[PDB]
Amino acid sequence: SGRLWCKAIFAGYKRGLRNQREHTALLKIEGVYARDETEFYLGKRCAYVYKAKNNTVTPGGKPNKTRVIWGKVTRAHGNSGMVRAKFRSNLPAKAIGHRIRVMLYPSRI
Amino acid sequence: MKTILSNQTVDIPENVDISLKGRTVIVKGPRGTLRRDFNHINVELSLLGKKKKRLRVDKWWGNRKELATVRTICSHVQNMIKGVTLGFRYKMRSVYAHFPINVVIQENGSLVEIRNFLGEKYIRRVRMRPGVACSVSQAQKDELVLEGNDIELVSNSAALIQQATTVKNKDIRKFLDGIYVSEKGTVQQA
Amino acid sequence: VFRRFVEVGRVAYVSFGPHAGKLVAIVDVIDQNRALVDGPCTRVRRQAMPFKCMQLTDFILKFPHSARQKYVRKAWEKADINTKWAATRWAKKIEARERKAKMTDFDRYKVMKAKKMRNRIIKNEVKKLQRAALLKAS
Amino acid sequence: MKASGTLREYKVVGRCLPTPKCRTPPLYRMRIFAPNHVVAKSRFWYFVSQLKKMKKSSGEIVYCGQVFEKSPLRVKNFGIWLRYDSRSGTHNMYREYRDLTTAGAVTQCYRDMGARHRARAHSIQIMKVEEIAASKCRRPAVKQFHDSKIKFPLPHRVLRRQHKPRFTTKRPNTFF
Amino acid sequence: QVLVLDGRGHLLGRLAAIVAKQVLLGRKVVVVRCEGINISGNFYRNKLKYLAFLRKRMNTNPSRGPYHFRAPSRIFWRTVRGMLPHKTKRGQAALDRLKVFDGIPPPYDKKKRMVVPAALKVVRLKPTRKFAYLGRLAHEVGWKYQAVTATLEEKRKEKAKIHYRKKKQLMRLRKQAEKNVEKKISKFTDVLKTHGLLV
Amino acid sequence: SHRKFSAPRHGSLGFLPRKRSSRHRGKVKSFPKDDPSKPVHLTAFLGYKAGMTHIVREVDRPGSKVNKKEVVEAVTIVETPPMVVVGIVGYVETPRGLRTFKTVFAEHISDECKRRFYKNWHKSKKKAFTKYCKKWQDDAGKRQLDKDFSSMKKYCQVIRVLAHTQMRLLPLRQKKAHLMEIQVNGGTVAEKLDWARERLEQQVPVSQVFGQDEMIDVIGVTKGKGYKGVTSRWHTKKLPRKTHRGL
RNA sequence: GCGGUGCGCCGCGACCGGCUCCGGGACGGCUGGGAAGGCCCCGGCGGGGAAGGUGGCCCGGGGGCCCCGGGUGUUACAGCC
RNA sequence: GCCACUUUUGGUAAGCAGAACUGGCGCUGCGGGAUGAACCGAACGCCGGGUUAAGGCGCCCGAUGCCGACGCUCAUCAGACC
RNA sequence: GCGCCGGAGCCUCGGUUGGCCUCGGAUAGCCGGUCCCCCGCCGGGGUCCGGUGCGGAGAGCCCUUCGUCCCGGGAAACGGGGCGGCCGGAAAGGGGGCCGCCCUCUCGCCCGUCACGCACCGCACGUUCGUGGGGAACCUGGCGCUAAACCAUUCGUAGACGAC
Ligand SMILES: [Mg+2]
Ligand SMILES: [Mg+2]
Ligand SMILES: [Mg+2]
Ligand SMILES: [Mg+2]
Ligand SMILES: [Mg+2]
Ligand SMILES: [Mg+2]
Ligand SMILES: [Mg+2]
Ligand SMILES: [Mg+2]
Ligand SMILES: [Mg+2]
Ligand SMILES: [Mg+2]
Ligand SMILES: [Mg+2]
Ligand SMILES: [Mg+2]
Repeated sequence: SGRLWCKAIFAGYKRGLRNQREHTALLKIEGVYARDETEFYLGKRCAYVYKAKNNTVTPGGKPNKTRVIWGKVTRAHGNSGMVRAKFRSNLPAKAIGHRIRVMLYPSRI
Repeated sequence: MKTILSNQTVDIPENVDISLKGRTVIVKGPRGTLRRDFNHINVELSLLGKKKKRLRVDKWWGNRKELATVRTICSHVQNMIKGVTLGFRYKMRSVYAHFPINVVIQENGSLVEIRNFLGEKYIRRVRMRPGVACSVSQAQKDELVLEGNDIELVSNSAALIQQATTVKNKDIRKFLDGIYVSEKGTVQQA
Repeated sequence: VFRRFVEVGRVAYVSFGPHAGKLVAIVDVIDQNRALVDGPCTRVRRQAMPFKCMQLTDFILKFPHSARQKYVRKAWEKADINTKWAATRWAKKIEARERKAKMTDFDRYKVMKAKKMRNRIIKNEVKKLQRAALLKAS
Repeated sequence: MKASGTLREYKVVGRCLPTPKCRTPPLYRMRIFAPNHVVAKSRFWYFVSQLKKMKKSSGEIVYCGQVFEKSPLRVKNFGIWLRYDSRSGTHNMYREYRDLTTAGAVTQCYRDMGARHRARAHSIQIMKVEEIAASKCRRPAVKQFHDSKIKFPLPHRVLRRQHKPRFTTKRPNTFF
Repeated sequence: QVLVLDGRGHLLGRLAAIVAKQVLLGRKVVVVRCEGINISGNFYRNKLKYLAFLRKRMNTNPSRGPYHFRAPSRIFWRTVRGMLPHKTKRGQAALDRLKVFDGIPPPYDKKKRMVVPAALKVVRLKPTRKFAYLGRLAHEVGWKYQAVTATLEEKRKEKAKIHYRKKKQLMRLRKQAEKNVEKKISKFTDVLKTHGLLV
Repeated sequence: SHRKFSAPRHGSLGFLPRKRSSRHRGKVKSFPKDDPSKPVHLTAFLGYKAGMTHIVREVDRPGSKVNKKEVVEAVTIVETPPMVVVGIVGYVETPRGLRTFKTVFAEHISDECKRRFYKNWHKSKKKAFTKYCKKWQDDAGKRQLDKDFSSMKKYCQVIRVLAHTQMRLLPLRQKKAHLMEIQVNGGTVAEKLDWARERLEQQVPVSQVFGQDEMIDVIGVTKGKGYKGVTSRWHTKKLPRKTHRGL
């Protein structure tokens, strides 16, 4: 009856300075800011959730307007606990600075 | 290098009372109460001895440009003690060749009107900054006694009238006129 | 003014580094920013330590500036530091921090169910004190 | 040589190859300072080419080993004689340091020579490092640690660990 | 959901660097009391840099020129805009997320202000160096409202002092309540002390 | 190369958007700074320009070559009927400036002042302030009005009163009067609002505002002269006769 | 039931292999057959040495026997080499 | 034809003119040098994963949000990368 | 034919997934109490007692959501929920506090006794702020309002034309 996903912000794509590579998202996960702490989140299921105009299906429920783009959390990125991720479809750049959920359920505990 | 410790003590006489509110100092004695805020100077101020005999200022880990501030605090504090126990008296004399300088004191020490300097009609009104008193003395012809507690106010009010009586656009090596500081000293001799 | 002084024989809690969370006894001073140190009754081997990882505390045990680890252990266990440290308020809040870090899920639930009523009783005691202060004010 | 990391002390010996002129050459020994033995043997051939008529080819190394610090748990004073090249002309120096290890004092020597004089490690060549008793010390910044009753606080504890609470509500305390 | 930062004691660009990245990450940041921002270096160098910024001006029509904003809040807004990529939609969305005020207005006087120790002058300057107040520089260079903001800040400091006294006497009542009721909350207290919330 | 002979610049850049002004009557950009020692006084008035006339007077200035001689001097006559006060406006000082707090009008407002709220007085059915003027003759209404006069006493710093001309006394064609905020400089906010509301809805003549032999400042739009060239507007030098594309 | 081929769309898991980035245990070699350090001076027996000089003694002052400053000198009620 | 390390001629000198060796540009993208024919790295079929070079890691802008080490430095014209 | 107060749905824009209701400020110094001492219209200082790697801690605080059913203990009784009057707000105004009221409760909280609630058969956008912002007509009542602007004409303080 509460939240079952960690909060993350789509900081950008995996990018050089004059080149960006849209196949890999960069996720800043709230609370973890160091590579010793990012190890819990490797291989987690992450998801970008958004609404739309016309209805789509929903598995185990009624058709509604919310939609997703699923993905995994591949490996860490830099010393500040920033992490990489790969999604099934590459993210639209609408999502720069929007709340990507990072689930718990591919669990290793 | 950085010197690991530099300290000096200042002996505090029996009639005067210094105390500390952090880094600022306050001094109470016979003539009045005089405070000063040292919060720009980053030292340690211990008040040691019971019957309050010594003010020990010490600075840890200083370069020489900030170890220079160690005994300048001692100089300001013992100048403060001198100004509270004994007070300060700057007797500055009027010097003129032809036209006499007419000094008239208004609002009991607080304003000085200087007239007839080099013959000109412009009256010079100089205000003493608050806490010092100017007075035309007796037993001397043309003298101005500035009495106060703190030397910054006394000597600054003296320097205001010495910068007021100035000869401009002429040869200052021939025109030796104006009021100049003559005898720095003390109201009550020890 | 200051009250904790780096000198020969002060113990110091260590903030971080390899020996994070232990006491050491400062033996001698090498530089402006480094010191020969030894915690012999806590397994900190004789070594140098920078000053900016060690938080000097208010326990001074007396031994000379060149003394060996034998005599540092003698002075340590004669002053009996390891009980004074466990008895002081510093390590009590260190150990309380470590307890709520160690806190599991089930006892986090138990602490929630406890502190809910432990605040409810306080809150109505506070408001009955407030109405008592009002009736004494009028 | 670049002074990468802490330097190590290498006792290194060498000699010319045996020739039909003389059956055996004399053996030559240096205390040198280098990050590892490869650059150590390079600096050995540098100084022995600078002193004797010996080179990489006409000579050979005999034993390049490390000297460990013979008492590394006792703080010691080190006098270090130097010879470095400025922008205009070279200069001899005597600098004093205070350290646990000889190699640590020579590392600190390279560090503050590069700090104060912008002298780089290829320009700085060592010549004599010795452990000096506390009365023979000439330098004031080292001599003012020579007190059995040494005592000083840590006055302005600037805040390490800034970005762990980044947005907090407390102003940090710098008095401890 | 909104950071409220205080501005007193913070360095100008060293605060703007955290604020710029934090706003690009989607936060809503309100940096309040921006006449208390410090700038390192002494006051005369800092106002010479700002007067140089005033002299830099479009020659043929200064109406199109660099709009030198004289208010302290808008000096800080211009330096955050200098750190943000404001020519594009994500930088302009960032500048829409940022709100910056002079003094502490009534939407945010009743809230608690954050501080950034990584930008704070008591941390990132040596104590013997000179610094410069942005409010006094802005008044010095053509901002007109130092006096009215100072009187309004004196008023809110008085009203917050009244609030703080009442909060103190409430928490005194709280601790007297705890000492009156500890005999019958002792079984609830010690289970918190064994889990390290209360020693 | 440089300019051959240096000459000063034609015109002034201080008055630079030389446009038709947006407002017909000139407005006061700054009143005199009030000090609480003075009695309360209006710091402006509003009158209309009539014409030009000589005077003859004996000048008593010592040291001139016209001392106790007798000049003539050109004068201007501004016909200046007593203005009718209609409402008071309060202002609070803000870090963004000085914003208006609470405007409060009078009960009875003259029709020549009512005309100002209408771009067409003919076709309108003249309904202005009719729901507002009922706030004076009921008890809940004047309790609301004493409430916001009490609020203006507490929170305002400068207080300026609306006053309009009394156009039915002038020989002009128009009837629509001119309204103006005049700042009441004088005592405190309390004494200022007391004076303002007790002289609300009634008149005030010239002599209560200005005194004789007093330097004043005159504000207004100039006499419009149309779209005009650089010679008649900026007074640049006419190029010589031989010029091909006009001189 | 067996074998092949596929699922209308959206998904998940399992093990195996390849390629990688780490993490965690544990064992051994060499060296000055590591250097120092640990425990059995207040490791054992005699011998010395000085100081960043402990006791003690003296001088001084802050006190109420403690602390501080200076001097003397060689283990004393600390130690070091 | 042009440029560049070093050698070198004329000229005070030149983003000047003239040679030698070798590499480049021209014919050549790509990362870096903000910008850029020639500099540093590196030469290219279309892609996924890992890793680097040169250069970097407050923010623009990926990466120091290390509890980085030792010093020097106050500029009313600071300094900041072939 | 419009505005406020008092229903079920439809189109569209989307972001979100507990709140933190506040001293001032120093940083070689702070925070909290007591007041026994002294002044000012409760505040401020002195003495004293506590803490000071801050625990009267943003490393923090508050709330904590499976629901109902019986019965028992601890807590509550002065409390919970729901109508009139008093104040508290102006920098960009507070959905706060207080006196009763007819109502009704031992239900709310913490430990236990008792079972029941599609146990939807391992599987994703679940769980909120949401009576969300904006747009249409279906709607039923009540207390209220029936205006200006622009053209055209005129003026000529204005004017290339507009504009004024
Ligand atoms: Mg002359
Ligand atoms: Mg000229
Ligand atoms: Mg012609
Ligand atoms: Mg050429
Ligand atoms: Mg080719
Ligand atoms: Mg190429
Ligand atoms: Mg460049
Ligand atoms: Mg290359
Ligand atoms: Mg090369
Ligand atoms: Mg690749
Ligand atoms: Mg860059
Ligand atoms: Mg949702």
